[PDB]
Amino acid sequence: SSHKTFRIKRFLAKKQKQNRPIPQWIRMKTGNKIRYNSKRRHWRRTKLGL
Amino acid sequence: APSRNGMILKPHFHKDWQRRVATWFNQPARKIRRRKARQARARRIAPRPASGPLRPIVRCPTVRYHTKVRAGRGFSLEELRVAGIHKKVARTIGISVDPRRRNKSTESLQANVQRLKEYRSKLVLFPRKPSAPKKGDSSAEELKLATQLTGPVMPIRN
Amino acid sequence: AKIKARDLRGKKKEELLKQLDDLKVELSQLRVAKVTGGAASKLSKIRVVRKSIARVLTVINQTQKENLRKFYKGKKYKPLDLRPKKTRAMRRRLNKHEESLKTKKQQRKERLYPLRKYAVKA
Amino acid sequence: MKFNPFVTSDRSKNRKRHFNAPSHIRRKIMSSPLSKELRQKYNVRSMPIRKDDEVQVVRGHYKGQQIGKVVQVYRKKYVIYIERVQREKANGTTVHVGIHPSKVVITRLKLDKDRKKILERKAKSRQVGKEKGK
Amino acid sequence: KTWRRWHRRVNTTQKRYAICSALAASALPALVMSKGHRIEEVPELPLVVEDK
Amino acid sequence: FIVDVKANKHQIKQAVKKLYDIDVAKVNTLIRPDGEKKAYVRLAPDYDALDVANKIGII
Amino acid sequence: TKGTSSFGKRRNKTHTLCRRCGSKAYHLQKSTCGKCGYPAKRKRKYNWSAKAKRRNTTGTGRMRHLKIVYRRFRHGFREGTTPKPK
Amino acid sequence: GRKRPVPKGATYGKPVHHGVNQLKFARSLQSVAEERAGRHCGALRVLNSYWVGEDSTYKFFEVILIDPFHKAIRRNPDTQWITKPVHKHREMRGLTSAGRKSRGLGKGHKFHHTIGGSRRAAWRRRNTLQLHRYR
RNA sequence: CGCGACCUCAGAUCAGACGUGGCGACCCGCUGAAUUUAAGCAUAUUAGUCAGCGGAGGAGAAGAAACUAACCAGGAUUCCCUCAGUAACGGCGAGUGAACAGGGAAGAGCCCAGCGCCGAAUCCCCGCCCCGCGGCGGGGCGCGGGACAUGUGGCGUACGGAA
RNA sequence: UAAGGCUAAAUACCGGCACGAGACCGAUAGUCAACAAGUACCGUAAGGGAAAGUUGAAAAGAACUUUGAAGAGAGAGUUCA
RNA sequence: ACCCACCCGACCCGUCUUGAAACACGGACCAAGGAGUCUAACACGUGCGCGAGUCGGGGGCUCGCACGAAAGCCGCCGUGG
RNA sequence: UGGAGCCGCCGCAGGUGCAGAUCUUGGUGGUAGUAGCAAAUAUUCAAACGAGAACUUUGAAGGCCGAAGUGGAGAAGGGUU
RNA sequence: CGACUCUUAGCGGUGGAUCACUCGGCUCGUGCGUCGAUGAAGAACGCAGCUAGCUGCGAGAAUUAAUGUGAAUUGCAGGACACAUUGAUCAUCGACACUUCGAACGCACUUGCGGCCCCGGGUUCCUCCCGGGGCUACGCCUGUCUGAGCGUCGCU
Ligand SMILES: [Mg+2]
Ligand SMILES: [Mg+2]
Ligand SMILES: [Mg+2]
Ligand SMILES: [Mg+2]
Ligand SMILES: [Mg+2]
Ligand SMILES: [Mg+2]
Ligand SMILES: [Mg+2]
Ligand SMILES: [Mg+2]
Ligand SMILES: [Mg+2]
Ligand SMILES: [Mg+2]
Ligand SMILES: [Mg+2]
Ligand SMILES: [Mg+2]
Ligand SMILES: [Mg+2]
Ligand SMILES: [Mg+2]
Ligand SMILES: [Mg+2]
Ligand SMILES: [Mg+2]
Ligand SMILES: [Mg+2]
Ligand SMILES: [Mg+2]
Ligand SMILES: [Mg+2]
Ligand SMILES: [Mg+2]
Ligand SMILES: [Mg+2]
Ligand SMILES: [Mg+2]
Ligand SMILES: [Mg+2]
Ligand SMILES: [Mg+2]
Ligand SMILES: [Mg+2]
Ligand SMILES: [Mg+2]
Ligand SMILES: [Mg+2]
Ligand SMILES: [Mg+2]
Ligand SMILES: [Mg+2]
Ligand SMILES: [Mg+2]
Ligand SMILES: [Mg+2]
Ligand SMILES: [Mg+2]
Ligand SMILES: [Mg+2]
Ligand SMILES: [Mg+2]
Ligand SMILES: [Mg+2]
Ligand SMILES: [Mg+2]
Ligand SMILES: [Mg+2]
Ligand SMILES: [Mg+2]
Ligand SMILES: [Mg+2]
Ligand SMILES: [Mg+2]
Ligand SMILES: [Zn+2]
Repeated sequence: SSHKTFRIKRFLAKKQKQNRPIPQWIRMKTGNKIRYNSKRRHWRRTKLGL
Repeated sequence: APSRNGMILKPHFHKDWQRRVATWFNQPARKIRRRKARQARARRIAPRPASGPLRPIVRCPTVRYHTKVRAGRGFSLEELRVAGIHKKVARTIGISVDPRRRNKSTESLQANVQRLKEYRSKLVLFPRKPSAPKKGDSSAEELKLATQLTGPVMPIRN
Repeated sequence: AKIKARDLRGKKKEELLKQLDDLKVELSQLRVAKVTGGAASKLSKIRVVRKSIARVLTVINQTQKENLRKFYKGKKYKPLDLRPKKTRAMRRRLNKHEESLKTKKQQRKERLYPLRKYAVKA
Repeated sequence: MKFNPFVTSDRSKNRKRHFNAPSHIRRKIMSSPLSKELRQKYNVRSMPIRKDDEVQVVRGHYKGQQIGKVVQVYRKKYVIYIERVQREKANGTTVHVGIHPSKVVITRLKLDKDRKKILERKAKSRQVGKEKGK
Repeated sequence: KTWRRWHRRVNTTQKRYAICSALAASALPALVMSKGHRIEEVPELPLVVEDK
Repeated sequence: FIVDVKANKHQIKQAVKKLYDIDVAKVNTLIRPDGEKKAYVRLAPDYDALDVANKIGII
Repeated sequence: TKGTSSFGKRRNKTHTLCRRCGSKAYHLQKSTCGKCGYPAKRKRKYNWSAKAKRRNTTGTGRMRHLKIVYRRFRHGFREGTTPKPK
Repeated sequence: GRKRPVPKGATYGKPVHHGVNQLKFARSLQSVAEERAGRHCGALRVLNSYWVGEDSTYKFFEVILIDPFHKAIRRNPDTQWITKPVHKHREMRGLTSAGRKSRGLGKGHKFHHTIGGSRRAAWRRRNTLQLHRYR
């Protein structure tokens, strides 16, 4: 909005940190079932806890 | 709809009864638990009868049962008074005492005095300390039995 | 290289602080070095220094709190920290002496009419 | 049979217990027999295998009478890597092939103090049981 | 449901009758052999032994 | 710098002065959309920033 | 107009993040939640939503105090002692 | 008494339940009195109450309360039963002399409902299909 | 126009304590439907059941007869088997529906007020010492405070009790 | 013998911690959920609520040569396959 | 039993219906899933045991149950039905 | 073909046999390379990059929005665009 | 023969039935039966050398101490350590620690405003200013201090 509270800004920050894709060294771990992050949120489609 | 002959019968399954069905898959597990707990209690009350205290003889009520005789709840005060056992003490030697029992007829009374007398004969009161004062029995009747009595103590047989 | 709990226990209070400071300094430089590449060889230390820092701080708090409960062991009113936490309800049980207070009437009863060890059939 | 009513004998329970076992417990699981030679000497059937014991592989492809030194113990993978027990990958690089500890025999132990005290404890219990049986 | 009538209760004499019937045919080599038991070389069929 | 989010400019100023034996003209904080309070710290003109920068490691 | 054109003017919000329960259900005008009833001293739970009941029972979260209490109890609520040292 | 809290009348339902005016609470006023004294002084543990008068509009009562954690109560053995945590909120559970009376329990033929612990418990006993193993 | 008792009331970030929310399978107190059945429906039934509110404990509640009975009488409470789909209720329709006895599981009984006697013989908190201190206790010593005669403590409570 | 009070035990336990078992289900079953599930996702909100197990004994997961911008191939190789 | 030919025969199933190839409804195709269950009470029939009796519950005695939460026994054998 | 368990007989037990339920979940056709990719006047030439240009970029021309703008800035909403 | 169409079979696709597995459920049982102002449950935000999710933890943040164990952890790095030494790694968990909301407590929910005591820079108690620390919810009980009343008395 460009007029944020601090509460909201911090919320957004964490959401922004969560988006990154898996580190590829994770795929090489021993008992690995994970191939892709599957919790990736694109701003244009799917619109936050808000 | 009824079809040709049968008891015009009323079942009581109109409330939500399946919400309150009470199964019995416990029961074996229960039966054991009681039994362990029973054997533990014996072992705790070491030479004392497993039974409990001694209990009076007593006739049932009503015309129906009338003829039979059970164990009652506890010996009346008159019965203790006549036997000559102080009521407060009688509890301490394993004699059941209720005090709410009347005593109408003298046939039921003298029988129940006789019971207590007999009990007091065949009772083995241990002394408080290993050093032996009055009342406490001989070390003969002590070594020869610190034995529990299995089953109800002096059982009533109609 | 290794900072152990072992040795720190005996050390003087001012000496423990200098050591913490000197680790806090060493942590800073590695954090600086993590930004500017640095080297894997440096970026190990950062974990090590962190835990040695904790090892120091821990020893200090253990020493401060041991001394503290020496100081109150005897006094009736003592800080909530130093009072023994068991479980809310368990800190409202009866006192351990208060729940074995017999009434004189009950004591007299136990004196006059004690349960006796007895057996039957002899 | 097993009569102790607190053990399990339940496939799912035993396997879950196994695969989700914690390192120190895996140490015990990853044990391996001594050579008849040592079996005679120490009075011990078997021992928890360790980083640099000397060892024969008894079964499989690498089954052989050579005595390779242990290389590492991958307790996550329930496996040990052994000196010349290896295989050339596509691009020439050697790769330490896993052998399960139980399909191996310890010819030479790596004796430290603690390993020494372990062997003293196991031998003593064995001889107590023989004395009880006699 | 749990309260399916799982357990099944049998008259006591009948239970005994069965147990007598089984005993009686633990004799009879034919009935023992037919039940599969290789009892070819056994010395006597109601096989009773010393009490050591 | 990156700074702890709870900090005042007063605290930062005091920290920067304490750690690097330095002295500050002014601190000028913001918050990154990421969460880490950044701090631009103008040093007083007796001091050169590139000189301290070389001291602390960065360049 | 009742539909698509009117979805156009959903410019402003009813609820925000409640600060007890965390849900985006704190109604700004009412200044209550409607999830935990925030200002309300006691938590909101209803016996009709058994699914809702389960979504934030105890187990659900960290149980950071409660999980070490269970351990403490197990071994016997011993306090202020150590194991025999080396 | 107790008028039925429903808007206007509008106890929508079968005209058995249409009543709103002439109907009467289960507990007594004296119990309500205790319950309120109990509510207010949470630490305090309601022992018992008595009556001190009545206007048309009000009744008056006097609820005896006790600190369970005052040493003079704690250390006196004959009272220290109230300091036990089963006796938290007696009045709320229907356990003072007053709130006992609504429960409808006494020995003898004039009761039977409440021939387990309480009213609810007897119903519970009487409406359990005991379903035995062997049947 | 004071000073002093008490009574009833305030205020303290006064000293020291407690209560608040949670969980809710089981438990205690309230509150309380309507689908439904009756081949319609209004009493009835569904049901003192769901939802609603309150309060607990490891269990809760109950409990030591203002009881049963009508016998040659039983003798607190709880639980099981039975009583019994019985006595009874009911548009006497649908439907609903206990108890005593009897046999078991268990088993344990007690305390006040009052009435009286006893120099309040009682209690709480201070402070100093010795022990003990991770369930704040013992013992001693203080003209150190207060509660209390508008009644604390010992004896005693119907099974009688006191002298 | 009412209008004051306390009391263990046999009794209850679809919540909790910790175990044991099964003539049960065997991935459209069995819990909504064998998996990063009360997750993703939807709804202003109360609330709603999925799908989804399996290379091989071992990764030995295809070096190298060649066609193509590449994805893709053709040979070669690994594997008992 | 695969295909083809020819002669004769031969309307599409399910269903409700007096009457369906119907201008009556359901049905594009394939896979997996998918509906007379369990408890209680009654009645009659049949099988077995005992028989003017019969009965087993409930309880108890015998075990840490591996198989047992079985099996066995009870002046409780009959309070009681 | 597959690669690790499975069946006959005598008894017992059941969540035991599908074509239909505008049945449930998953998959696949014919329809079909069909309908369709038509609101708001407009494109053209050369070059660059590049494997590759109707669509990128640069230059040149021709056009439109025509300051109640297809321009220049905010509010709310989005949340890194 | 030609194309197309239909049928059957071979092989290949599509699709994921079947079968075989099962660190999951479902049911029955046993024992125990423990949350919270000493701050619960729940929520938030943080914390890894490379880590997004799940988990684990709390600015001592994939954990500190202690005790038991006795060489690993391992996707890669890097390292440590002398694994003849309190000693890697797991387990236990009694010591220590435990950010912010939350019954939730200085008052407010902006993360805004405060008061009162002490400490360091600031002063040289000059109050300011900055930083740190400790207090500052409501209700209620036992006492304590200060009181109020043409409430009931006494003496003056
Ligand atoms: Mg959008
Ligand atoms: Mg008995
Ligand atoms: Mg007394
Ligand atoms: Mg009605
Ligand atoms: Mg009355
Ligand atoms: Mg509460
Ligand atoms: Mg009707
Ligand atoms: Mg009808
Ligand atoms: Mg109608
Ligand atoms: Mg009714
Ligand atoms: Mg309810
Ligand atoms: Mg109770
Ligand atoms: Mg009474
Ligand atoms: Mg009775
Ligand atoms: Mg009958
Ligand atoms: Mg009724
Ligand atoms: Mg008196
Ligand atoms: Mg009571
Ligand atoms: Mg699946
Ligand atoms: Mg599947
Ligand atoms: Mg499923
Ligand atoms: Mg499958
Ligand atoms: Mg597959
Ligand atoms: Mg499959
Ligand atoms: Mg194959
Ligand atoms: Mg019809
Ligand atoms: Mg017709
Ligand atoms: Mg037809
Ligand atoms: Mg026609
Ligand atoms: Mg039709
Ligand atoms: Mg159709
Ligand atoms: Mg099928
Ligand atoms: Mg018949
Ligand atoms: Mg296989
Ligand atoms: Mg089945
Ligand atoms: Mg089908
Ligand atoms: Mg076209
Ligand atoms: Mg712009
Ligand atoms: Mg073909
Ligand atoms: Mg599938
Ligand atoms: Zn909320």
